[PDB]
Amino acid sequence: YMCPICLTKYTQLEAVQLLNFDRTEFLCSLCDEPLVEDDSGKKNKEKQDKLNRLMDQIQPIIDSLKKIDDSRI
Amino acid sequence: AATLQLGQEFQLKQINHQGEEEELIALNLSEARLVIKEALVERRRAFKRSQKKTREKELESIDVLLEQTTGGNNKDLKNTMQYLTNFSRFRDQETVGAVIQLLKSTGLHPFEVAQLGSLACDTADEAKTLIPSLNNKISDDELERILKELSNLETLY
Amino acid sequence: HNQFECKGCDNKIDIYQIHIPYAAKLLFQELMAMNITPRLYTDRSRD
Amino acid sequence: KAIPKDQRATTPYMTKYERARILGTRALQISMNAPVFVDLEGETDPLRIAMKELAEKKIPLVIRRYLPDGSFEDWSVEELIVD
Amino acid sequence: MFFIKDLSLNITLHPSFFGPRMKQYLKTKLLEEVEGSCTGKFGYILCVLDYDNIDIQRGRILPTDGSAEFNVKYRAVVFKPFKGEVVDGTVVSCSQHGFEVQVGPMKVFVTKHLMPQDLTFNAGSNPPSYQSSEDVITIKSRIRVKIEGCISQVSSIHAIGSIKEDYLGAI
Amino acid sequence: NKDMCPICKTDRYLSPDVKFLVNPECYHRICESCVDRIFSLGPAQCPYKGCDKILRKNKFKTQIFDDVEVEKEVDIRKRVFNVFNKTIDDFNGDLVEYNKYLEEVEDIIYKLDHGIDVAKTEEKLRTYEELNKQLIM
Amino acid sequence: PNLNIVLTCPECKVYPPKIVERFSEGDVVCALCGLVLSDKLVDTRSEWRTFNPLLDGNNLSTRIGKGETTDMRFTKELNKAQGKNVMDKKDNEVQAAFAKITMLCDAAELPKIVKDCAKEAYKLCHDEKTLKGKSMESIMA
Amino acid sequence: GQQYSSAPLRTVKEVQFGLFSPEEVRAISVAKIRFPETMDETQTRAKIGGLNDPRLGSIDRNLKCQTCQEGMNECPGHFGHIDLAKPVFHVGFIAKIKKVCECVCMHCGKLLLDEHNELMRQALAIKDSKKRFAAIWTLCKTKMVCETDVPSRGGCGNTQPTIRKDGLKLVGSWKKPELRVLSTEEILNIFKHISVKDFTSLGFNEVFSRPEWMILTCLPVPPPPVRPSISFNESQRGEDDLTFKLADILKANISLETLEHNGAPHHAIEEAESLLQFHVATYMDNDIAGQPQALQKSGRPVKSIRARLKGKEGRIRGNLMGKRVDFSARTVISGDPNLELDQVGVPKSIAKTLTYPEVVTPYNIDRLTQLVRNGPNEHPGAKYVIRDSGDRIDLRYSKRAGDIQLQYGWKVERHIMDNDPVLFNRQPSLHKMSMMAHRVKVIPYSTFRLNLSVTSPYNADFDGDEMNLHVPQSEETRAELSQL
Amino acid sequence: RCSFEETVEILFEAGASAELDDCRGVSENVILGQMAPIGTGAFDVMIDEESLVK
Ligand SMILES: [Mg+2]
Ligand SMILES: [Zn+2]
Ligand SMILES: [Zn+2]
Ligand SMILES: [Zn+2]
Ligand SMILES: [Zn+2]
Ligand SMILES: [Zn+2]
Repeated sequence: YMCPICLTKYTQLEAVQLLNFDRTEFLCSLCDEPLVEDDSGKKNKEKQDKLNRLMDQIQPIIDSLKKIDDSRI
Repeated sequence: AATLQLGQEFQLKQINHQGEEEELIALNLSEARLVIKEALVERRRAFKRSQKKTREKELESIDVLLEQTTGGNNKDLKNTMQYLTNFSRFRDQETVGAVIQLLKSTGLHPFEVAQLGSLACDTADEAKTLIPSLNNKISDDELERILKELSNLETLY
Repeated sequence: HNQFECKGCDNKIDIYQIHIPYAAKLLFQELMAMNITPRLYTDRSRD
Repeated sequence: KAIPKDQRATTPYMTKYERARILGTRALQISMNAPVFVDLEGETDPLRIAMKELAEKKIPLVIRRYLPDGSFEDWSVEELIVD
Repeated sequence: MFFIKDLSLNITLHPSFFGPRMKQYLKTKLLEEVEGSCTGKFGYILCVLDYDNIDIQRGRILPTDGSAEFNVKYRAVVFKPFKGEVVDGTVVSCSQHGFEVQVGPMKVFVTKHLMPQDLTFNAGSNPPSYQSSEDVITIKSRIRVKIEGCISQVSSIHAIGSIKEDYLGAI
Repeated sequence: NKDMCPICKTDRYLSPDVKFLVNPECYHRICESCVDRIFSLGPAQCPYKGCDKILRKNKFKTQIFDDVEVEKEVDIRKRVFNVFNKTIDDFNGDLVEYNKYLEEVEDIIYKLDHGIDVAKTEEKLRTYEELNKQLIM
Repeated sequence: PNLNIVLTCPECKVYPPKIVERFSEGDVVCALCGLVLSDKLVDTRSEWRTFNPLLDGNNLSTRIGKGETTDMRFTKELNKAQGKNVMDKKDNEVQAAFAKITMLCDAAELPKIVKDCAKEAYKLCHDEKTLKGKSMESIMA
Repeated sequence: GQQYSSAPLRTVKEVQFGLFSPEEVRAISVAKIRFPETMDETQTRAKIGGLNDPRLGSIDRNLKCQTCQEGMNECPGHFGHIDLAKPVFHVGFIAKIKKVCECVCMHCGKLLLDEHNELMRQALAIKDSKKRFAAIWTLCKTKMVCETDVPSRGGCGNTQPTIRKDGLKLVGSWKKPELRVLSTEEILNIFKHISVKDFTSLGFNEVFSRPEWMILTCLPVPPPPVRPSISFNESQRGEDDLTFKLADILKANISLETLEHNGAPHHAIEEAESLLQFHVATYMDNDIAGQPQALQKSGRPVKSIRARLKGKEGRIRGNLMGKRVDFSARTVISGDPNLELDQVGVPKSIAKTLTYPEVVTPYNIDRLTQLVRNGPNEHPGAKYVIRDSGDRIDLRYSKRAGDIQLQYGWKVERHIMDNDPVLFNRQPSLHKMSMMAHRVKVIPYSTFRLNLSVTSPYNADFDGDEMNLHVPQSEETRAELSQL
Repeated sequence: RCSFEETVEILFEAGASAELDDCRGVSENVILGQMAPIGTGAFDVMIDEESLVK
C-alpha cells in the first residue's frame, strides 16, 4: 500500500499493524491518510514487456550462443 | 518458520536459569490450559495464604474467580483462556498424561509433537499438508493409528 | 508509537537507550562522516 | 567473581570515598521518602539523617569492591569500620 | 504457539519501597507488570508460574536517582506465533479486506487474498462474515489458519495467516 | 519449448539447472521457478493460457519418461496397479482367465488409458470407484 | 505530512496560546499558568555573531585556489580542473552580468544599494522573449 | 523535559572502531542525496533529495523530521548517502595505502614474501598489530617480484612497481619503467582480492576493516545537525561549510557522471574525477600539506571536518574534555576577616539566580511551601516547581494561579541559601586545592568574599582576581563536596 | 590517546586497525558522560538484603 499524500509506500504487514477495529481500512501515521495499493498493474505490465525483450534474444544471440556452445572454440 | 526454524531464544537447545540444557517445552493446546489453572489456583491458595495474614458453564466462574486473584487486566489472558476452553481438546491430565505417555515416544521435534496433540486432526493426509514438516517423520499408519486413538481420546463435552 | 528499528540490521528488538553528552553524539556523527564507525556496545566481550 | 566471605582480603575499614558515596545515596534515598531506620531526633536534613544512621550502623547497603581483574569482594557497611 | 520458558527481568524499585518487605513489592511488580504483556522477542507473557522460587538475587542502586534495580529470573508461559504452522481460532471482528481472528490473545488477521479464492467477500452478511459454498465463515465460527507472516515491534506482535489449502477455512 | 519453460522460456542453455515438473491435473511443462512462485501462495489455476485447473504445489511431481501419454497411462496404470493391484491372475491361475483377467484389467486400464473416449473409463472409473470398493471387495 | 509544530499549554488550552519566550532562561512558558512548554532554547544572535542567496540561489559556490603547501604542478590544475563546467551554467552570464554591472555602478560612483537592485533587476527578468538578447547592454543599461 | 521511551537504558561499556563498508552506508542511509540545491527550487522549504531533505533530520524547532519524529531536540539526525561516480582515496589512508600496496603483488593480490621467508616467520610472530604491519612492510617494501616457490608458495611472477605519493595520487613504475599513475579502481579491485588471512595478518579485521574500505565508494552525508544553517534575518540563512563542500562535491560528481555518459576526451575525464577527488579530500581535511587550500568565497579556508576536532576548541578538547556549564557564577573576590575558613560570601544578587532543586518530603514541605510564596524575587524564595511527572512551572507567570499545592516527591528549585556547599575555583587551577568546597553565606554587594587564609591555596589576591562558583544540583553531589 | 595530541590521525588508525576501546579510562568515561571508575566511582553500592529484616 501507499499514502500518496506522503507519497510513501507501505506493505501488508505494516497495514495490519496500522489497522484498527474502527478503521477497517488503513491510515498513514505520517499523513493520517488512507492508503492505495501499488505494483498491481505497472510491474506485471512491465515485466511482460521485458519478457518479449527477453524473447527478443531467444531466436537471437542465446540460440546462436548455444550454436557456439556446440564446440565452444 | 515452517521448516522448524524458531527463534534463537526458542532454539531446541534451551537453557534454564540454573544453566544445564534441557528440552524445549512446547504445549498441546489444552493441557496448557490445564497447567495455567494449576498455577492460577496454586496462586489462589497462595495469594490467599498471605491474604490470610457442561464445564462451559462453570469455566467462566472458574476463570473469573481466579481473575480477582490475578491483575484483572487479563481477560485478554482469558482471551486465551476462553479460547483455551472453547478450543480445549482434552481434560483430566492423564487424558494428556496417557496421550503424552502415548506421543512422547514419537521421536519428533517438540513443536511437531505438541502441534499434533494440539491439532484437531481427522485425516493423516492432514499432517503432511497441515504441518508440512510432518510429511516424512511419521507415516499415516503410525500417525492415524494415534489419530484414531486420538478420536476417542478427543474427550468431548 | 513505541516502535524502534535499526534497518540495515533489520532489527526492531535489540535496542538500547543511552544518555551521553550531545557533544559526543556530535563527535561520533563526525567520525561517521569520515567513514569511521564508532560502534558502541553496552556489554563487554573481552571480559 | 564473588570472593567468598572468609577469603576477603581487602581492608576492613571504610575508605573515604566509600563514606562519601554511601552518605550520598543514603541521603538521596531519604530525600525520596525512603523509610528511615533511626529516630530522626528533630533532624530534617537528609544528609544529617544519613550521618546519623551511619553512626548507628543502620544503613542497609553493601559495598561491592572490584578488584583490578574483575572479581569482587562484598562488604556491608554495617561491618566496615569508620575511621 | 504456546511454550513454557525461563526468562529474566530487570525491575527498578523506586527508593520509597525499601522497607523490610521490599521483596513483596518485587513479585507484586512482577506479576502486575509482566503478565499479559507482548514482547517482540518472547511473545505474550501469560502465566508467571513457580511464584515461589523466583531468583531475586541482588539489587544495585543506580547512581543518580538512587533507586534499586534487580535482575529477576523466572519461568512463564507464552503464546508465540511463527510462520508456517496451522493454528485454530474463532473469528471475532471483520473488515472488507478480511476478518480478524482472535487466537490466544493475539487477534490474528487472515486476509482473503491469502485465503482460497472461491470465497470472495459476499459483503451481505450482517453481522459481517464471509459466505462460501463449502461453509459460511461467521464471527464466532471456528477457523484453522496457518500463519504466513508475523511482525514483532517490541511490545507488540501482529502476524499474518492464510487458509488457502485443505483442512483450512471453517471448522 | 523442448528445454525452456513454457511460461518464462528460460532455456536450459540460459538456466542449465532448470528442473521441469508437471502436475497430475494437467501435466504441464514448466520450470520450478514458476512452480514455487505460482503455488507458494496456494491453490490456484495452472499458469497456462487455457488451463483453469486449480491445483496445488504438494500435488506436483517429476516426469520420468517425458511421455505424457505413457506417463498418464503409467499413472493410470499406477492408479490401477495400486487399486487394480487387486487383480487376480496369479490369484486366479487359470491360464486363459489369468490371461483374461489381465486382459480384463488391462482393458479396464486401456479404457482409462486409451482415453480417446474416456467416459466408459468414467463408467470404469465408477467401476474403479467400484474397484476402490472391489479392491476393498 | 505537514511537518509542523505548535505549542500550547495542555493544561490551559484556551487559545492559540498566550506564551512568552524567556530567552535568558531558554524557556517558553504559558503566560497564564507558567508551565514551561519547551526549553533548551537555541541562541539567535550569537549564531550570525560569528559571521547572495537572492542572486546565487541554490547552486552554491566556493572560491578554490592555492594554499601555502602546494607546488605549481598542483595549483594551476586547480585552475585547469575548475574550467570544465562553466557552460552547463548560464551563470557566467549571471555572474559576469553582476560583475559587469558591479564594475559599472561602482565605476559610475553610485550607492551600493542601486548595485543590488540592478543585481536584482537583471536576475528577475534575466531571460525573456522581450529580452532575447537585445545586446545584453540595454538591460544592464 | 524529554519524552519517555521504552528501550532498556544501559551504559556504554565498549567502543569498537572500524571502517565503513559501502554496503553498510547504503543500508543505513535514509536518502539518496542527489541535487546540490539546499532549498526547494521555488525558494521555499527544501529540495527533496537535495542537500538536506526532510528525511534527514530537521531543525527550525518547528518541524518534525519526517523520518523519525518531531523534536528537533529528539531527532539525532538520520544519515543520508551519496554514491560516487568513481572511487577515490580517503585522505586518512593514502599513506596506509601506498604502504599496503608495497606489501602485496599488484596483480594476483597475494602477499609478497611469506612465512617461507625466515623473517616473516619472525614478523608474523609480533602480537602487536601496528608493528606487524610495520615490520612486514620493512621486509616487503623492497622486494619487487611476485615469486613462486623457494622450498626449504604463490606465484604471479610479475615485477612489482615502485610507488610514490604526489598530491592524492599514487604513481607506480615497473622496470620490465612504466611510470603510469595508478588508477584507484585497480587498487580497489586489487584489494577486493586479498586473502582474509593476508590482511588479517596485515593488520586489518575482516569484520570491521577490510583494506578495500580505505577507498571511498559511497559517501555518508551527515544530517543537518552536524552542519546546521544559521537562519539569520529571514534571508541570511547562512550555510555551514560542510554544506558547501558537500555541494561542491556533489556538483563535481554530477558533472563527471555525464562526462562518461556524454563523450570521453579521456584526459578531461582524468582531470575531472581527479578534481572530485580533491573535493572529497579537502572535505575530510582541508589542512593537507602538499596541496592547495580549498578556500571560501571570503578567501578564507574551509572548515574541514578534521579542523573541527583538531586542537583546543575542537570537539575533544573544547567540548568534551571541558565545556561551559550551567549553575555557575563568576565575580570579583574580596577578603573578609570575619568569615570562617570555609565560608564564602555570595552576593544576594547571585544567590537569587543560582538555584538548587530540592525534593518535597515530610521534613520540609511547609518550609518549602513558604519559599514558593516568596516567589522569585525576595531572597529566600524559589523560581520553579517541578511536578513528579517531569513537569516544570515558572513561579513568576503563576501568580495568576496564585496558590500552589506541593506534594511529596515534587521538586522546588529554591535559591541557594546559607550553608549550602558550593564549589569554588580559581583559574588556572593547577592543583587540587584550587577547587575546594565552601559553604554559602549570603551577603550584600557584588563580590565573593573569602577568608584570608584560604587565599594562598587558591593563589589569589584581591586586585581584581575573579573566581568561579559551581553549585551542585543533586543530593549526592552535595555530599561529595561536603565530604571530600 | 586521541584526547591529548594528534586527535584525528589517532582516530584513523583506530578505525583502520579496528581498535576495540574498552572504556575503563577516566577520559573515555568523560566523553561518554558516564561515572568514571574513579574515587567514589570505584565500586558499586549494593542494596543489602538480610539487614532489611528490621
Ligand atoms: Mg591578582
Ligand atoms: Zn501519508
Ligand atoms: Zn518458468
Ligand atoms: Zn497554562
Ligand atoms: Zn529525526
Ligand atoms: Zn601476484
